[PDB]
Amino acid sequence: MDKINLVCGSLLHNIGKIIYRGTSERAKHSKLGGDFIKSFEQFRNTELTDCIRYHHAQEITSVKSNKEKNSLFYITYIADNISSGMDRRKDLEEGAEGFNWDKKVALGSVFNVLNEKEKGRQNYSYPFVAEPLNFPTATQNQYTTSYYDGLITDMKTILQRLKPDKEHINSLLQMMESLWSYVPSSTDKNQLVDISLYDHSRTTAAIASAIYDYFQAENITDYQKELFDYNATEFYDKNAFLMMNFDMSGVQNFIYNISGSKALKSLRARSFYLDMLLEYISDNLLEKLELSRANILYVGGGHAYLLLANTNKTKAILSDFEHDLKTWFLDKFKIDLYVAMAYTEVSANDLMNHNGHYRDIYRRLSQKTSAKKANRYTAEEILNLNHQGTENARECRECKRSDLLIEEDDICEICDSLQKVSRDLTRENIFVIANEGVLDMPFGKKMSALSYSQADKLKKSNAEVQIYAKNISEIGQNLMTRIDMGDYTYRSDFHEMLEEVEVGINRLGVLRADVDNLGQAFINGIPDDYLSISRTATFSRAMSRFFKNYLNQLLAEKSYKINVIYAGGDDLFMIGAWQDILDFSIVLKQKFADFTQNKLSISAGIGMFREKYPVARMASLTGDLEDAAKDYKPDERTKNAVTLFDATNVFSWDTLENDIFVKLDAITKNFEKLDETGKAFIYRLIDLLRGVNENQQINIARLAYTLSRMEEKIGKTFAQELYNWANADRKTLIMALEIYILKTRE
Amino acid sequence: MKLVIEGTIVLKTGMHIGGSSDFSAIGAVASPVVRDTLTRLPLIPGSSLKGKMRYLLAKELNNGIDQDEILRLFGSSEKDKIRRARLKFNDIKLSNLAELETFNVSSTEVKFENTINRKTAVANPRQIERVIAGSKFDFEIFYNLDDIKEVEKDFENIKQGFDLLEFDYLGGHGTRGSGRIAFENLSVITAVGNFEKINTLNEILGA
Amino acid sequence: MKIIKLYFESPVHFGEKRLSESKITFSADTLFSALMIEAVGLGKEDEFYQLASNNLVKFSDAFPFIDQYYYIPKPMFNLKLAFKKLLYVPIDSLEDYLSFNLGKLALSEKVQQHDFKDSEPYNVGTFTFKENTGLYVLIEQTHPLLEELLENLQYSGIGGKRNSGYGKFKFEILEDSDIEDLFSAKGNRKILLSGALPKDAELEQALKNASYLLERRGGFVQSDTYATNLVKKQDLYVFKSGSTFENSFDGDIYQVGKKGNHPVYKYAKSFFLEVSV
Repeated sequence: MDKINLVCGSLLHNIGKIIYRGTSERAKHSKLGGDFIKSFEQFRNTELTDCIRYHHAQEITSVKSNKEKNSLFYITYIADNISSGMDRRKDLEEGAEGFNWDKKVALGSVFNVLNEKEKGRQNYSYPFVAEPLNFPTATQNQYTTSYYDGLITDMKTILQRLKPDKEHINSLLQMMESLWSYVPSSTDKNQLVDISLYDHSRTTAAIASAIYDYFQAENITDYQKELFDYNATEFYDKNAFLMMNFDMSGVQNFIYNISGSKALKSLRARSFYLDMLLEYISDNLLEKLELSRANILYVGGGHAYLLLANTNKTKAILSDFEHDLKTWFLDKFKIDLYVAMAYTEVSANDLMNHNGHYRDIYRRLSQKTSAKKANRYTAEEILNLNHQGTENARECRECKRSDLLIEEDDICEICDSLQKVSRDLTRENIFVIANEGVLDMPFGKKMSALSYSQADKLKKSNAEVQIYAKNISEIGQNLMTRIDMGDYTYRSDFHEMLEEVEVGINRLGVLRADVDNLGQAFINGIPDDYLSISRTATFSRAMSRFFKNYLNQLLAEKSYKINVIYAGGDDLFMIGAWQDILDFSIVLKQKFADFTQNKLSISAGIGMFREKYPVARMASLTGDLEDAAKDYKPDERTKNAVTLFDATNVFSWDTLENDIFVKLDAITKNFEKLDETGKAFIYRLIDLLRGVNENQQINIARLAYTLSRMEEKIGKTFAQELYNWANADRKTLIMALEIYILKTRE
Repeated sequence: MKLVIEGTIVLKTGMHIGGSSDFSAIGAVASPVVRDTLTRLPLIPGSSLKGKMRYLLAKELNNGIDQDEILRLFGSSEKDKIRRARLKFNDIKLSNLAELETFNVSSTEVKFENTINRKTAVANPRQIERVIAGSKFDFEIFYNLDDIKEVEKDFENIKQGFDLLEFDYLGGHGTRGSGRIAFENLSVITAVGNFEKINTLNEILGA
Repeated sequence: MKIIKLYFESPVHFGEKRLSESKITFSADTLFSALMIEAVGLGKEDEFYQLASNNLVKFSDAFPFIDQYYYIPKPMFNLKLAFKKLLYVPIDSLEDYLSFNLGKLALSEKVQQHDFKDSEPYNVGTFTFKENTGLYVLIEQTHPLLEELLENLQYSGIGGKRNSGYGKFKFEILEDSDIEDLFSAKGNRKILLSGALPKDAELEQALKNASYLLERRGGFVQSDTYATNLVKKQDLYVFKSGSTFENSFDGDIYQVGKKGNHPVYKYAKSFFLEVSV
């Protein structure tokens, strides 16, 4: 009756759905999952088989008395009921020999329900591709039974090395992540098809483990009767869950403490350090609290929503965890970096949005987290901060901390550890967190960030040294935790990279691309009739999946000369050849509006910089171009726009991708066949087009005279359209001509 | 006692000054001149005037030695000879914009330059934005009198720095024909306190 | 309650931790240390120190003001609760709270040039007020020593990249009628308007329903007589001047510094604006 077999059963719950949708037998899919798993390499114990085979209340109210009290599957049944947010008291299970119901239906999307009352409710689907770029297309896709049979063979070949152990839970989870991400949990129903099988299984595993921890701290054993002989509407009122979050504070002021030489590599080092440090502390609280990584709902940029059990054991563990974490931050990053741990008490009605109160979980959590950010120290921290003293302790040159320095270079040690790991992450493959190493992390666990050869030996079944890596070849042999990051280094240097840009001006291009109001879409972008923990999980899953995998795919598939550093809707930071930055911004917009299916938008700012410009000033100036794009509007009273190289050239994505780019391609088409006219004629054209602002009428007349005078060589059609564009939209053709001359320099 | 050294810099040439991170278009001024961030008048920073005066004074007064007659004027923060700076330079803005609109000219011009490669004889045109010549610049340099014994030598040294700056440029592309300034209407007036021997200071300058 | 209104003729640099950046207000640490640097030239350092230490002269930090309006930083109330981004709020309308920009920031790029090695560029972050705009410092019970210490400070400048050349102002000690009875009147939650640090005997009751934000105050001492070396003074973590409280305290003039030739002081007294919430 331990919860490890419970979380394994709750994860392997609804494995019968895929093999019902694939195979030949048409029975109750719960039986199919049960004998599928019992006919594996081991006949797994009854603890798994009652969770897998015996759920779905109609199936277990028939055979009940032979089944035990304290039987560990009733909590799986109620976790499956709560994760859908559905009302499964009367509704049947697919494959109950009822009638003709569908077999091959495609997964929906959480982006079509998103922003329903303004941006409409579309109805798209995810076609199957045999981590492929799968954007939703409105054509009605169907998964053929060979896809499910291939899924069966893949999970058979993966699960053979996987048996119920404490270290196999994350490997089984990432197996579910790789396989069932495009398997719909619902079939032939309402719009419950839009949640994946993996996301619903992760949510029901987290809720099942939390319910068991609540039961084993609040002394409930006869829970079969208070589910079934008396209905559990009284349990739904019980505040049985916590939902905790982290917020890192001061992330931007930390990652932008950069310098002269080795500026950009230090920014990668600090951004990666803070993100993976947040991932490690969010995993380590689950390790101290004896939970799986399914209880994590999201670990994004600077924040980490969890889900726990409302027990005094959990509250005590949270308090003496956050004291140690606060002491470790105030040991090194004195008031600069701080993480805030606040948690609300949440019942079972409001995870279903039953009587309302779903969004108030997030509201109470953010109010408590803002209250923690205000009242962030007790008197002991403040008193020790005031009384704190040291040795000589000069200041870092790249960082600025009054810490003890090191020899021959006279710098901070956080600065130096970030430098050495930044040398290690020039090969971005695998990171190790052991009790000794080069980069300090709490609690007394230092990274080395080694390579895969010395990390194969290092796992001696130590059961404490966690290995984080981005690449997974074989699931069972590795047994490590997967971490997302956007890391496409085209060259890792810019001298040779900007030397092999042939026909343009050798300038760096920097891009920023904030997402327009992802916070508001996170809070109330999804309507109340379709609101549950599954959709709130899978929507953040979808956006993190895009920004940490899909743009890596996009940079790889057409070899754009772009180095990427950040990843997320919070911020992005790409630097590379300016022609590739400008030619990639539009396709990033088009593929973001195809992934989010015209629901979420972006706001980029592009800047042209010289190759040896300070990277801190490059980032600050393109942040100015970013917020110039986010402040874009017409005269009354549209926030998606791109800022090109200067704060006054603010065009929307429609204007850049259509008007500027069609004009530029027409100018490039009509000025490559002529061997004389540009660029002297084009410079004399710009010299009066930019003079229309100060002297309007005479420059328009001189434009007319020049175009009719020298239409003898460029053609009467091109001169007429140059005059008509220069009379209608002058602001656009000036930008098109400027980019054309910058692209044809030398 | 705080004395105010008041005067006026008149430009006998262009005097391009200062640097900006501002973006330049293709046919447009690269390296524009520094301006005030609100009024957009052309501006001489106090740091540029201070550094050029220190450069000329330390070039002349030192003969292969810095001794203290420059550190007492401009300050130092070295390891042992720390001195509080007596002179307090200020950011100088354009004074006679009313004069330039009488002559129907703006406050600044665009100078067109290029370079010729000696191997391929190709030009390389640049546009540098200078202040126009004949624009006055009214400044105020606050002097902090605390050693009444050496105010005579310090104001002699300030006048020597002014008349050494009368023969060199004030900033920017100085060797290639810009930057030439001239000082006029130099006068000293006690701000707080009442200094007795202000006539000898105003006769060191006002001559 | 007199008003030390400051109109600025120059861009100013009030550094926080780096030269490249600048904030728009100077703290009361800077104002007290500036006034006492002006006092040591007059030979009246101890009179000013005992004038502040006996709570006779007590001033806030700088707050922005525009034409006819006086602003203060956003009181971080411990509420149970666009208008989301308003970093400064007026002092007249705070009770009913329960559009704005002054000048712009800039970064004036500079060099240290040399003849026979290449130059060393650096940046100084400025802030230029508008022509109808500046900062004001609240003061209770003005003093002729205070009235003349501002008269020397306007000819030596306030801020960072003084002396070359950024701090230049012209004060007017002014007296107001609708914001002395904002301090005579009282409510139940006491917001802070100075860079205060409660003493160790009252900190644990100062922070009971407090909603603060600690700001570190450090840096190098600015004197040519303190041990003949530009040496950092020990960092003092004070509350921000936009924090609120439930139990009022009184700060102190902390002497931040080890061995040296004179006591390096730091104004960490408080100045509360009691309001009802």
